[PDB]
Formats: sequence, C-alpha cells, structure tokens
Amino acid sequence: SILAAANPLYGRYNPRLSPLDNINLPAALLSRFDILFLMLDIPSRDDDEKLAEHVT
Amino acid sequence: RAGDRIEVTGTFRSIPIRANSRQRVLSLYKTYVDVVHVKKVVRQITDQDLAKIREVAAREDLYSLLARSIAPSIYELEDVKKGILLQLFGGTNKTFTKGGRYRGDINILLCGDPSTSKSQILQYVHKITPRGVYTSGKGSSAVGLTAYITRDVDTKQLVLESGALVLSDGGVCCIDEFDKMSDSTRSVLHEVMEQQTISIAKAGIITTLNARSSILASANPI
DNA sequence: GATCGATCGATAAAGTTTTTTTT
DNA sequence: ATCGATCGATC
Repeated sequence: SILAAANPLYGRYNPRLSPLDNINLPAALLSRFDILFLMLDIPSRDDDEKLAEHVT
Repeated sequence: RAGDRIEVTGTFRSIPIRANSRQRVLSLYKTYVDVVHVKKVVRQITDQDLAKIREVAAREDLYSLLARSIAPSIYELEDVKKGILLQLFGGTNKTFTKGGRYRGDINILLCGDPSTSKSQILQYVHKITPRGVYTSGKGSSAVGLTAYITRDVDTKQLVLESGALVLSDGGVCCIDEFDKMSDSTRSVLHEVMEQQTISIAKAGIITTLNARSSILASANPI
C-alpha cells in the first residue's frame, strides 16, 4: 500500500481556483486512487487559541 | 539461461587463491558449489487435438464461442472482442516473387473511458501468446529501444540488442501511453508501419534489418 | 661435463568532481 | 624483500 502527501504549489491552495493546479498526474487520481483528504486552514477564534494552548 | 527461478542439487568444494599474481604465495579461501542436477521450479502436434477442434469447427458458432471464451470476468461488449482474436489470427505473409511484398497484418486501436480493464485485456492478450512483448513506462525510449553503445560490465565493448518491435518476431506488439509518448520517438514506428524495418544510424554500423511485427494501440483521453 | 651454490636482477601500486556542448 | 635464473667453481 501507498500513503502519499503531495505538497501544494506556491502559497495556499486557492479554493476558489480549480484543483489539479498543484497535483501532477491526473491519471493516478481518476481511477488508480480511491479516496482523498485535505488539510485546509481557516482562521478561527475559538479553535486556534486551543491550538495555541496545544503547542505552548 | 540467466534470469530464472532455480533449484540446484549441488555438492560442496573449496579452492585456494594466490594473493600476489606472480608468486606461489596464497589464505582466506573462496568456496563454490558443483551442480549435479539443476531444476527451474514446432510443438509436438498430436491428432486428437485436431480431431477435437474439428468438432468445434463443425460448430457454426465458433465466432460466438470464441466471443464468450475471451472474457472470464469482463462485461460482454461484443464489438471490441471481434478484432482482438482477429488480430491474434494475424493473417499470413502473402508475398509475391516480384512486386508487392504485402503482408496481411493489420492494426487495431482503442481509446476512451479510463480503466475499463484497458490493461488487463492487454495482460490477457499477453497470456494467450507465449512469445511477445510488454511495454513499460519509459523502460524503452527513443535511444533506449535499439541502437546501443553501452559499456557493459564484462568487457566494456559494443553490443547491439534489438528493440521490442524487432523482438516480437512471432507475436503481437502490445504498447501503450500513446498520448504521453515523447516526440523524439513516435517517429520510427511509421517505418515499421510502412517498410516493416528499423533503420539504425549509430556510430557502430548501418543495417536495414526487418521486423516481422503486429501492433495494437491503447491510448488515453486528455 | 654435470651439479650445486651464490649472487644479481626483476617484481608486486590506485582512479571517478569540474567543465564542455547539447536536447 | 623474495624468488628465479644464470654463471662459476668444484668434484
């Protein structure tokens, strides 16, 4: 089995922009993979101070 | 031949070695085995098989019987199954003495929906022919196909190994990725489409060697 | 003339980062 | 530094 973490392109991945702008091969994604995940960041008042307490 | 799974029934021995190349001095030995028996793991044409297929040849639905036999798991799709066995039944070399030199080999292709056993059918064709090829993802290239100079580790000299298109002398060339293939290559297959040969322009030697070949193409959308 | 001993001469070494055109 | 070959001397 394979576990892959393809790092995105310059800056944040623009969610208003189209995907497959930082992924390289579409042929692996269409049927040669099964499921995807994502690690987006949104500025949140409540969660990030706990995340600040998570690291401090 | 080199490169197979093997089992040997060997005895045991050991030899001395000279340290300096020009004296009789010798002391860490080297062992080696001596084999007594080794094991890996025009056909003899009988007449009961010819009698058995003539029963099948008596059956008119052999086209439909070969339509259903090629798919042990594949969905029905009768149209693609026509030419595949037809290309496997690859004609003959109807060659004249003077003029012509035509050969009855043809070339089918397919493209369309991604991963519809596009590869496993090609794997299934690789089952049914014993002497064939199998393409790779940049295992062969423009200069990596034939026309070699390579400095081998045994003698550091020249070796001219044939490409896969010449290597299918008695098979069917199964080849893929015909929308991502580089345009340095995808220029010599027109010659084997037309003059059935490969012209080699290498520093070693010139040769117009032929290639008794037969091709199918498995493209991809964009 | 043949055999043995002594003296003199000859025999052993190893590689794999910068730089050019080119595709 | 060691081994082999050639030359000289002695039996």
